[PDB]
Amino acid sequence: GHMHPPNRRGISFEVGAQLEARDRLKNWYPAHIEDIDYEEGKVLIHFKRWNHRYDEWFCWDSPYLRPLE
Repeated sequence: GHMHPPNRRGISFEVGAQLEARDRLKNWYPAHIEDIDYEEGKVLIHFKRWNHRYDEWFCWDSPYLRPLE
């Protein structure tokens, strides 16, 4: 019952792909897609250099994801 990833300009939904995301404190940082959950339509975000215990799942339609550019 996979759902289909959206088509978003400047974002590739692949493991290892780069983008920017806003953390819980509402700051944007560069990030990489660690995993993609086709089941629930989410992506595990790893912020560069962070301890991986701080990785966060984001709905892939999330406004708090955006391209590197």
